[PDB]
Amino acid sequence: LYFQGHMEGVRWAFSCGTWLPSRAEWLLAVRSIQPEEKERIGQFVFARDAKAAMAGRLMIRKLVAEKLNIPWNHIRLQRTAKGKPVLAKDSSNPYPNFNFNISHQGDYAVLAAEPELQVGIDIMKTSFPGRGSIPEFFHIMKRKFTNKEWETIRSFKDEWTQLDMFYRNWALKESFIKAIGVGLGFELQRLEFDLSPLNLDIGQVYKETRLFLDGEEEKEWAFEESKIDEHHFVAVALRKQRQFTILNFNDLMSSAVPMTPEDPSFWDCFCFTEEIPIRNGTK
Ligand SMILES: [Br-]
Ligand SMILES: [Br-]
Ligand SMILES: [Br-]
Ligand SMILES: [Br-]
Ligand SMILES: [Br-]
Ligand SMILES: [Br-]
Ligand SMILES: [Br-]
Ligand SMILES: [Br-]
Ligand SMILES: [Br-]
Repeated sequence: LYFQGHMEGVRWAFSCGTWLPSRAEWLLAVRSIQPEEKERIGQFVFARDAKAAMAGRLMIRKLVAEKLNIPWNHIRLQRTAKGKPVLAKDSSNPYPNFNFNISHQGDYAVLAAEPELQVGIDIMKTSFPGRGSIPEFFHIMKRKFTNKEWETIRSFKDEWTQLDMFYRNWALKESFIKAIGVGLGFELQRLEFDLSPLNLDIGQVYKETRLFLDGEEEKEWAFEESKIDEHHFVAVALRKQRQFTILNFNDLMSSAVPMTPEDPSFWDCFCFTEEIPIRNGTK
């Protein structure tokens, strides 16, 4: 009809864990986001958490700028009372059902967006418990997975593969929870995932896992599963192609423009994990 591209699904990842901006680059990223968002970033204690939060902010603005063609300096993002980032309804937007979601853990921040399908995303890093054993960890987490889920988790011989499968199952549940907006009080026991296939190759995307909610198959929901590296798993939930693209900082800054003057108090104000011994959690 018009001489115009059409938005498709977006699947982006950014390794904030390996991102080492110069001072100028960090302070420019800080200028390029909304003031109240910069304020949130300033609240973080550790550099790695600020970096991850920043990444998510830049990916969203990049998404909106480049896929909805809203000038960067005109993008108006907001948060639900529950805290979820959303695009202002006052549009410049031909996609009513446009939506996005973001997540971060370990070394990665990730974004999923869709023109029409409702979307949720969660990423998790497999790592050995900060305190206690793996069986002790499964016991703490026991109430959140069903009998069939646990049998599948424990079906493997080594506890690492079990821990890996556990994190996968947990990322699936969070992807759904984040898609529907229910948050913290939602009983995970109500979600039962049938994980297929049992083993995932790094980089590839799988779409065979099914969800049963309150004992009935949710046929209107699909789930895309990707191991982005050997230790990070991403689940994207979708209600009615898909490989993640890893971006760098230049990519995040492609449509960026400063919105606030440079603020040097956003330098030297964060802790770094190199100055502490990593213990009991990851801190
Ligand atoms: Br893209
Ligand atoms: Br922002
Ligand atoms: Br979000
Ligand atoms: Br998250
Ligand atoms: Br969310
Ligand atoms: Br692809
Ligand atoms: Br980078
Ligand atoms: Br300015
Ligand atoms: Br850090």
